Amino acid sequence: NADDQLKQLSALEGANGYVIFNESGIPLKRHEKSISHEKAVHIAALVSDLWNVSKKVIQRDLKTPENDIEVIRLRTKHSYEYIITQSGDFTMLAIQLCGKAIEEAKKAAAAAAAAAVVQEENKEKEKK
Amino acid sequence: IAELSEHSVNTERVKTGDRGMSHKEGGWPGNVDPNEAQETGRFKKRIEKS
Repeated sequence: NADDQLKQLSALEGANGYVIFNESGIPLKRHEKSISHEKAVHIAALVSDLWNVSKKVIQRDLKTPENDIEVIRLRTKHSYEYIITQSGDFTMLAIQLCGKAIEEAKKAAAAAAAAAVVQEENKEKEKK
Repeated sequence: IAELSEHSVNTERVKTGDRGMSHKEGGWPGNVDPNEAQETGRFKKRIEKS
């Protein structure tokens, strides 16, 4: 059941990886494409500092009572997108790409497949 | 000439202890061990049990 959500996140177009953070900062589950645990430990520390600072800043720095940030989306260079949503005590980071980025990724995958096929052909030739 | 006695007094030097530690591992509970795979794996399963 829980495993299916990770598969569902991958299924959505423009999604690279999903990282989930506990209140302590331990990464519950991360995507296989992205680095597992080492990247999660590095991503969890940065998001907690950002989410905590933003949550604290909105309440006091903007002088607005009972105002809480719900979703933070950071758009950077190339196709990077990092939507952050907090549910209960768990906050996760999702990395999605634009249409051009997705096309580039598909092209790269195709190239990799072609390379693998070429290697297989070479092996067959060597066997012959 | 009065008798002379020599006494040496040195101010106490605060002790200096050299200890080296690595904070590269991410924050974890004290009971759990970050390096051990078994401690981390059991803890993650407990969190997803909600």
